[PDB]
Amino acid sequence: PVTATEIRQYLRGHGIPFQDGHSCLRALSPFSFSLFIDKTTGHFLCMTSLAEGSWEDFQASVEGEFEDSEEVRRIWNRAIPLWELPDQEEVQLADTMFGLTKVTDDTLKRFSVRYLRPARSLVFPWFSPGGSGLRGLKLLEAKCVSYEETTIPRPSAYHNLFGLPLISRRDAEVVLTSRELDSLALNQSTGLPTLTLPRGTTCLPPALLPYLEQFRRIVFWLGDDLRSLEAAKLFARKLNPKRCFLVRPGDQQPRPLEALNGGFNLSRILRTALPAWHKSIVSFRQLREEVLGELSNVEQAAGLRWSRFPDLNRILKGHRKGELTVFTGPTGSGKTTFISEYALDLCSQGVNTLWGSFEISNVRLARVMLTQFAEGRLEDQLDKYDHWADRFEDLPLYFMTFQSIRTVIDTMQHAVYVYDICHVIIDNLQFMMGTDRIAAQDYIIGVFRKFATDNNCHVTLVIHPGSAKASQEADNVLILQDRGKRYLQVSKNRFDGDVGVFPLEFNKNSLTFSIP
Amino acid sequence: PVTATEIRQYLRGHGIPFQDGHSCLRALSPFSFSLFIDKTTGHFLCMTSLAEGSWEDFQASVEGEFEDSEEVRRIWNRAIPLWELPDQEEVQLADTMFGLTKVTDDTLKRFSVRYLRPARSLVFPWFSPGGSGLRGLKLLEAKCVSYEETTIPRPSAYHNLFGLPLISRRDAEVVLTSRELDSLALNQSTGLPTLTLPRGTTCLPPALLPYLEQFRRIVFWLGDDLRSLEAAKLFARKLNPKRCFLVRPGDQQPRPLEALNGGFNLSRILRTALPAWHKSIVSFRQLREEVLGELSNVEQAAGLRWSRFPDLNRILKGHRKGELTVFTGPTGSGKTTFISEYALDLCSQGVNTLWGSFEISNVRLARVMLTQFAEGRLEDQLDKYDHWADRFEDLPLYFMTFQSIRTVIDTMQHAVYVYDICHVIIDNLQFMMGTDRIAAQDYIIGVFRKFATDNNCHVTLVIHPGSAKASQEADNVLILQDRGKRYLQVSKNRFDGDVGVFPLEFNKNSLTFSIP
Repeated sequence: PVTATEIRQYLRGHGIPFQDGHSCLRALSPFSFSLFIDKTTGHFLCMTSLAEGSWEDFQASVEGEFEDSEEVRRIWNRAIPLWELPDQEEVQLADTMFGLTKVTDDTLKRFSVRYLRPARSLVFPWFSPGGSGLRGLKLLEAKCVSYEETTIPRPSAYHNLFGLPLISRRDAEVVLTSRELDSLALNQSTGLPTLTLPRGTTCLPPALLPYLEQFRRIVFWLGDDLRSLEAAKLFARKLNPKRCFLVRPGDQQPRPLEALNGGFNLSRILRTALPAWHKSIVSFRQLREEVLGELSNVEQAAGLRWSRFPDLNRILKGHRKGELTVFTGPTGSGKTTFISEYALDLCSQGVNTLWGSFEISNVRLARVMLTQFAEGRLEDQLDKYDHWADRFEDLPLYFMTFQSIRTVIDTMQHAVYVYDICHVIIDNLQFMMGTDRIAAQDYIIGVFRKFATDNNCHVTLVIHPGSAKASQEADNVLILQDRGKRYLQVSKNRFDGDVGVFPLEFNKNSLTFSIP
Repeated sequence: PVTATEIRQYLRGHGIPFQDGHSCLRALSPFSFSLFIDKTTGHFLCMTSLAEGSWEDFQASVEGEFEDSEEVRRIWNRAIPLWELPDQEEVQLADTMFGLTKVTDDTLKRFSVRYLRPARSLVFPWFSPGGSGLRGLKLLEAKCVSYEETTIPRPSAYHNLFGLPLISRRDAEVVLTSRELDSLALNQSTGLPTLTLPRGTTCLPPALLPYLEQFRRIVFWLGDDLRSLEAAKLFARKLNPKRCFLVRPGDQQPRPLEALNGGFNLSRILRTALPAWHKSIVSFRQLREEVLGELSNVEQAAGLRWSRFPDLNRILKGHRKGELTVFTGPTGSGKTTFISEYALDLCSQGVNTLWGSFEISNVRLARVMLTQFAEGRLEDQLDKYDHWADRFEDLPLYFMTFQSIRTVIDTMQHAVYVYDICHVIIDNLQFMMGTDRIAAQDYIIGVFRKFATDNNCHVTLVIHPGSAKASQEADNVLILQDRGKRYLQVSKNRFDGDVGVFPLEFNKNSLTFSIP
């Protein structure tokens, strides 16, 4: 546990003079206040000494690491800056596909944007916080108009704030962008400092929080969809939303790259940044864009559309945030395998899913889930296995290793802060227990409902034999009955009130449910 | 009890200045810190004084031993070092059968590997920690390609770390090997310090723990099977797994001896060592090898295959770790004698089995168990009895001498730490007791499940008259009904969900079950 205050008294234990900042406490570094301790999980980091570790490592640090060296410099040396290209056709072909028609070479020099010839892709260098050599490179390739994201090293390690060296200490405002190209246009005209999230609207690691501590006003601008706005609110929760602002999506509110290209004034958009924090009573002025967006994006009013369950899509109609669903059925039908396909399909579309399987030996679950990704049988394709490992090790996915209700819950709340968890999957609810059975089951399901709404994290529990008391607390139910042909029946839809049932044909060859 | 802290206050009682190491506490020797006290059971040992004993012996030591001399120097004087052999055909024959084709004479001198002519076997000398004369010799013989392990003295006394004098005090990295030959090749190329376990992946006694205290990074490499990796995790539990690493088995990750012979780069394998310690939430990067290994070793996904129960093999499919099974049946059928055959067969394949037979006069159990090992009637073969005594005194096996639930459990937990117990057999559960009977039975069975999962030690209880509450907590059940012809029925398989029943034809002559 951390409990915030216990950090302060431990600092008072050493008498370290500390100041309570927005999120991370600031104090003089014992190894101008360069020592930063996070309010939660206490991952320390010094602006000068550059030492990082856990809170227990910090505890041992007062008593008495990494290099990240890869052949990235070779790729950088084989790429040419865009503003230093004497060619005419090559640059014109580049700006058309990358949407750089209105981009001037002055901003290219400022952000050190480079271009590589072998793959015709952009280069967005990552610099060390201390101003040392390159830490990594992010490459974007356009194919047909679609942008493909691939960076070195793996996406799970990319922790770059594009423009971190550029921003000075005398800057009080910063606007965050989901991409890198839109950041260039925004700084081109407004002139205000700009930064980019590492993997867009996917996750903002706590390690990056100390760098944004100095800024006083933060204006989120993370896309042109209701999904982006919801992600912005979740990201705002980490840094005391009283000091942040939002830019709602809309028809007249495009992305900064599209806003400058389209000719729409962008300083006007930066002026209407409504606060993300409000009292317990609000008026219509802070909801005009949301109702306007909902009335023009009726499809976006629900969650993501599954790419593998057309029949389940027409009944549940989406996968929203904060709603809790309980799934149960007769044993022996692979109910654990079914939820694996459900979460994996959503995970590939940009949802950070946390897996809390119990009594299933999660190392065995990964084999089932990885076979689903290959959409076939991986036993015969053992030769082309390392390829799928790279594809599997880029989706946002985390497992849980092991039993009290409090123990799992604090880790789940810790998981949301540390990895931006937006989905929690738990297989065996009985294993968590460790009229008493009915009373115990009623308590835990109620606890999960408290966690689902408070943290806005979707939870899809699986019940091993259903409970009458669970129906009132839960928002959605899914029942997978048997009659390898099965069918799933839904009898509770909080968002839409629509029920139904469709057959499912399960094939053991590919470990993927299907329906003719 | 020890309770770790009570050791410190006892040292504080004597005012001994001590420092908390990884496992064994270090302090100045009262009889540069040479006094080593284990965190559990406090078996003391001094790097200079060389005095050992129990914690109570240490307690009496502040108030106010062994020689191990055998005719072993004769065997050493009758063996010739391999690097000092002028013969041509003899050495070529040796390296072919022992797989020393790529072994150079330089490493032979460094490790002082000797060869004996009478049996054409290798010699791996054991040196005292104080640099004294030889302590023992380990001999390996190749017959057809198979390696036979036999050492002097008995296996229960062999506590040699091959290369312990070789490693210096200024070494922070060490890699452990399951064999002795593979360690030679690993030091040949990498040059990093290496050590070998006394009896392979079977057991690492706590007496050797003080010698490995100095090293800060330990990289386990104990074979090329899922069994080896599981044994590594159990071994790593003793030495604060935060300071250890693992090398998972795989097709491209062979043993160090085969890795150098096959031409595969071994420094690459040493670079990809993954930590054995991790937070409650882990990603797919620390599971890529395990799922790859499981997908290519489908037989290894289960436990060991019994060599005497083909019918039991097809239903239970293996003997995993951590899982708990309850066995019961009508009395008078020798159900106690049945579990003796079950445990003895697995023990012969390299499983450290602990026996907790209560109310059976364990001296009487040994006669039954020893007759099973001889596979016949020992009364007639009393002349050839001293032979089987030596063969019986090399399998990893320990009995329990006597009643509360806490008393037996602490000994069982102590047994795992002292002898690397991976299997516990208890005969009578009623004797451990010493609606009340139902409530008491539910408590003890639940207590064992806590020990079964936490320590990963397999437990197979025997019930003397079945209990509904046991079914939920237990993973497997075996019922031995009667109709000397019997049959065993299984109705719960946690790992596979497969049930069945097969007849058993028990013969009282050999005390071994059989089936035509």
